[PDB]
Amino acid sequence: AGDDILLQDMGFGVSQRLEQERLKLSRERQLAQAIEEMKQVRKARVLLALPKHSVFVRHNQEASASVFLTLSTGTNLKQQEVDSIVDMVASAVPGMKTSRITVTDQHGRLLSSG
Amino acid sequence: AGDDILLQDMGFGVSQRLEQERLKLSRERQLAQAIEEMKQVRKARVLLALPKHSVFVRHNQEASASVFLTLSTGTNLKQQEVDSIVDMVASAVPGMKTSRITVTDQHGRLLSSG
Amino acid sequence: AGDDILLQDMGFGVSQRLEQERLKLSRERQLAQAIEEMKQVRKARVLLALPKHSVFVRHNQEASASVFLTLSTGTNLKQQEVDSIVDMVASAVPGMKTSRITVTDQHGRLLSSG
Amino acid sequence: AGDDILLQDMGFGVSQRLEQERLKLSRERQLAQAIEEMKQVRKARVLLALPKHHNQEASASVFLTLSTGTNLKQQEVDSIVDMVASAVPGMKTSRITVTDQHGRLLSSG
Amino acid sequence: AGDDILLQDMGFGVSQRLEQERLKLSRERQLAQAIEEMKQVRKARVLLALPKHSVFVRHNQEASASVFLTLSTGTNLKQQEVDSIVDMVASAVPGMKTSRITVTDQHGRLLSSG
Amino acid sequence: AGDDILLQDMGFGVSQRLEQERLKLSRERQLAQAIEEMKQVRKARVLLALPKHSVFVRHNQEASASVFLTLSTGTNLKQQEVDSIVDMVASAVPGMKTSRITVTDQHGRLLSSG
Amino acid sequence: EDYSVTLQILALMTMLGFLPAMVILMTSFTRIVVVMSILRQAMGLQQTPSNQVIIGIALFLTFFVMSPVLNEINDKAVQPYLNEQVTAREAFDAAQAPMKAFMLKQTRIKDLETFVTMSGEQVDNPEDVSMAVLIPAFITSELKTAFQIGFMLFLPFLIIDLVVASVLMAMGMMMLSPMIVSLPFKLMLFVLVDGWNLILSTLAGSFA
Amino acid sequence: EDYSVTLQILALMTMLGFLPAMVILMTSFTRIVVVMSILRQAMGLQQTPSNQVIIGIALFLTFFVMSPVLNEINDKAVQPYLNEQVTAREAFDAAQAPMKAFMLKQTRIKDLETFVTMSGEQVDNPEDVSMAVLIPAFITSELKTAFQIGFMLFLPFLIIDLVVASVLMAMGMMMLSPMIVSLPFKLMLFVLVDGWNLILSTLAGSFA
Amino acid sequence: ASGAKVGADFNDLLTKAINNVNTLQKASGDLQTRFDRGDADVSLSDVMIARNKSSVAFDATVQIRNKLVEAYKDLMNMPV
Amino acid sequence: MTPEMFVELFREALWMVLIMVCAIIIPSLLIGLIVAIFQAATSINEQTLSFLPRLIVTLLALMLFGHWMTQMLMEYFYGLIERLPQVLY
Amino acid sequence: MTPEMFVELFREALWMVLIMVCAIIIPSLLIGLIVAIFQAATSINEQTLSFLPRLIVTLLALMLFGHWMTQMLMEYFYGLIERLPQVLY
Repeated sequence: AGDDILLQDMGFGVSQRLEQERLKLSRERQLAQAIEEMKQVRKARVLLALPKHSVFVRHNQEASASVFLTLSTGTNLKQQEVDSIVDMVASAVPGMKTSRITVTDQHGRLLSSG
Repeated sequence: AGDDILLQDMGFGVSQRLEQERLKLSRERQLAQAIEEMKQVRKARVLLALPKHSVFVRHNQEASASVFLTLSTGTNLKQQEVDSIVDMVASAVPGMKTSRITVTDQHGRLLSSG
Repeated sequence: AGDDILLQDMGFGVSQRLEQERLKLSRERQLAQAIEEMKQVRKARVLLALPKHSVFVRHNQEASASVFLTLSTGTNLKQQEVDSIVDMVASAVPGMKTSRITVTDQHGRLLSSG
Repeated sequence: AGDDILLQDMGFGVSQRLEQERLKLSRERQLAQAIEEMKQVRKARVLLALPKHHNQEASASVFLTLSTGTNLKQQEVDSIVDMVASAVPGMKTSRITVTDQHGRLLSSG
Repeated sequence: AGDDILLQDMGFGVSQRLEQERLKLSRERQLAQAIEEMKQVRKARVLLALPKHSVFVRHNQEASASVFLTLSTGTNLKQQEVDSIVDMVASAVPGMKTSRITVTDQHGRLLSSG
Repeated sequence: AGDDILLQDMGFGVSQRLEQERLKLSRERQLAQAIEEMKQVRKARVLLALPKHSVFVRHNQEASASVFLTLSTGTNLKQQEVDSIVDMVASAVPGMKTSRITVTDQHGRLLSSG
Repeated sequence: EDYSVTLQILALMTMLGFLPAMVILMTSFTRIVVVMSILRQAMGLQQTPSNQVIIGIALFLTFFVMSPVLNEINDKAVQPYLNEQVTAREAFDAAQAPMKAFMLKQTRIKDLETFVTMSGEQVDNPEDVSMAVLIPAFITSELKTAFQIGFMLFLPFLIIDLVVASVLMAMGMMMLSPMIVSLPFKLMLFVLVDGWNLILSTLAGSFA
Repeated sequence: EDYSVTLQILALMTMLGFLPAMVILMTSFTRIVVVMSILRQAMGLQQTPSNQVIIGIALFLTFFVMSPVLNEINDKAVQPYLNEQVTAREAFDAAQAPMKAFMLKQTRIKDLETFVTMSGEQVDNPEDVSMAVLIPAFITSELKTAFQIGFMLFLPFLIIDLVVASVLMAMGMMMLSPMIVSLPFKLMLFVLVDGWNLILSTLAGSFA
Repeated sequence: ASGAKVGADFNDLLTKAINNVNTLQKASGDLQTRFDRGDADVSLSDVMIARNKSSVAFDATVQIRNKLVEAYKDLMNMPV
Repeated sequence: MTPEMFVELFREALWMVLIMVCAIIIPSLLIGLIVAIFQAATSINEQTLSFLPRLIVTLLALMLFGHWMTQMLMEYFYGLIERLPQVLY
Repeated sequence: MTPEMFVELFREALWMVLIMVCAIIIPSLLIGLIVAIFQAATSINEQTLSFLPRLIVTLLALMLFGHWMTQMLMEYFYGLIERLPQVLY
């Protein structure tokens, strides 16, 4: 359900910024699609941030992600579950080492480092 | 539903400045919507500030943010919840280390330094 | 049924970038289709993460995969089965050494790290 | 009947990359064909990976659904991996992952 | 009836790679023909692999082949027959010393091995 | 009836490679036609492989041939007849020393090394 | 440890030989030279400002824009050196730092990244790269920056040429060359805008 | 029998005399200059990059790509010679071997075949030819390789020139010069594509 | 009459002269060090004759080198 | 450099310029045809009456296809750079 | 050799470029007449209309005759090279 953006087309008029943003949006939507099928989870909204990769450490910016969740009306995620989710997200996008992803919930309890 | 601006197509006549502003507005809308899913909050408005990331070896300006909330009729945010909110926001936007966000409320209680 | 993208003909307006994304999508589709032939699994969803590459570079990204599975109503994958799955995935994509795949399931029991 | 792609004329709009991919597709298809004539094998699929010219080196993965019963002996998997390796230029034999419907791995990678 | 490709007129649209492939395919077809006329063989399918043989002073990639055979209902080929087959196939294609050919049968018993 | 290819006029737009292929195919056809008039041979097919001739030994490739014969209903070719076959074929094609002609038969018994 | 007087003279006399190289590679001479060439190409005259005058203005301007660097060289390096407060080793290193700082400020990260990976050295921060890896990167960035400034100046003269060409074509005269007609207006645009003061001030201000 | 110290000094002082010949023949300086020379002609600017700046960047590029061979010479020939491990002739041979490996790696067979036949010596493997017959074969290979690279880089600018010339003819203004109205677009393409970094990267990449 | 044959022949001719110069210098140095160390059966005439020979031989080597280097520069710097 | 690759680079270059030039001229060609048809219908013989409309639509076309043409030219340059190892082995 | 043989060489070279230019131009000349006669029949007086159609076929002709013109220039170079002995003898 994410692949609509990719498998459509864009008329002479979408510039490079817009192209990159739309590709990132496809990433977000398809990752949310992957997370919906989780048995515990009911809804997830994912935001991204692409890196820069400059050798000069003082100039590097490094990749980032932020995944917000709304699980069932009950249940609370055990840390194994949140680690599996964050590992899936971290491997999904190029870069963004597994500690550069923030995970939250409906009640607002922090679930990962940022 | 921040995805409106991105999946829309800009007719010729928009300038580069306006394009960057529209992308920033799209990100702000989607982040505010993601914040809305939380229990305690009734409405959230996120504003950003992103410098241009100079090309040459000049120092940059360390992008900042500002998130304003109106919560439930009762309740007051505990430090854990505001930490999760600010961490999600900071990780969503490229750059902006997590110490560069101001969090406020309907009453105006300051919740993060800036 | 993944090869439909390849045997199709993209119309004017598809930049090199969108084309690369669609190539990745096609390979992901066919990989998921092949994984569906597993006796245990009912649904599998493959995401890739590939660097820009191009020769004459200093690439510092390395590849990745993220495969999200839904098995039958009961049944659990043995470690040998998931080893076979990860070997197939790693051998399907150029690069992506086998220690860079995150495998999860419908309940969130991670089956390989990254 | 794998050669249909080759004997067609790519609709103008293909651009280098796509052509290469299509050629890959052809190989995969015909390789699957050669596997179908195996008595023990009923359906097969081949996936390929040829690097763009830290060289990645080539790779392949052949997934088979055999007949209702039977399990492949080491001689058979040896034949399959030899055929796959020698069909695609490069890809020394130790880099082909062969699996089956039940999921028992038949070759490292 | 292998030469049909060769005598055909490659219209505008073929592009280097494809031509080589079709040329390769041509030999494959006639190679199958040469194997069919043998009494024991009913069907033969030949696949080739011809590298670039670079112009600079470097190493080449030792061109390879893979031939699959479907014999009569009974009978087994004695080693003389398979040696004749591999010699014919290797000598038909430029390069490929005869020790680089994989020969198999309908039942799947291995007969050689580059 | 091999000469028909030569007497034709290749249409504008055939690449040089295809021209060399068609010339070689014409030679193969005429050689096979000549072999047809053999007393013992009822059908024959010839395959060729062109040489390269680069002094540096590690790089010379050398020409090759592979001829398949379907003889009369009975009779077996004596050593003299196959020797005449290989000598004629080797002399017809420039170079290709006679010790590099591969000959088989209907029964598949090998008749000349490769 | 300290170099002998004979060796100090030999090193100093060596740098005078490479003085032309340092001007066109390590200073603002190249960017100013390129911009004037593009600006001259934009106008109809191809050799009217004259090469000697353009280089002469480039030499005067590069003396004005490198004065903060030269004064720092004088204060940090020469004055301790002439007063025997630092050795010959320290004086040369103290002279190199302000020059390296100037080139680092006008360079591009990607250009630095390109040559760092090419040189095969392990660099943690841009502000400590070797001189041999900075000079090719600095001149590369200056050439790219020069092209961007040249494109800015080319557009106004291009617009005048397009305007006058279309006006002549509207009246039906398809044989009159627009270049002859456009030339007086190209010159006037550079005059009433005070181009020779506006362009040079921007070029000098482009290093701040 | 090792040579006397006086002869050894006289022998390596002669190498300095032939040093310019080695750079232009046995090194990568030839290809890099040619590619940038054709690249300059591809754009509208005639001599804006200047010869000295082109040579300066080429010298830095040829130094960075020949560092492994220079390091191998030092670690195989110079260090044993300074440490009295090998004699003068052995040090000379040990220095030549990495140089010959570099030329043979970036040469063409046909070019080697052409020169071995004319010289008239037996060859069975590539690594047996004398340096007298490898030098002319190497430079010929580099010129062909440089021309091929220059052709690729020329094509995108040729496309722009054809487009802009055809568009002007579409409106009917034939007298307007395409060259003047195409230079800003040729320069801009070289900017947003960042030509000065990837082209040098390809030149460095092409040698390895 | 091959390129490699003549190239070796002139190299053999060239290396013979270099070895001849090296022989004179080593012989001159050997005579000097034996007389200087105190050997009784070494005459000053033999020492002086040998070192005069080496100086002339080395002077010819430098002058011939200068002619060859100048000749090489003349052909390379010509305005083709 | 094989002759087959030379024709492939020649064709892809000619195909790219053809796409760009046709996308720009066609808006001017359509307008020029419309004005010429209008003149014939009303039976007038002014010549330069169909110049300014052609210029306006051509300039408007360049504004609209600015993003598209820029991306294709950048893509083409990147493609040739990536195709360089294939050209010289 | 003799000046007449040089004349034969230069006539042969000019003959080849005539074949080269004819193959490219004639497709454009035919389209130019087709549009011009169509305009004459329809009383259409747009002089600049028939430029893109000529350009399209000219570019198409270059792509279609890419292999033939290559094969022909290279073989002409080989023909001259093999004819160098005439000069030396």
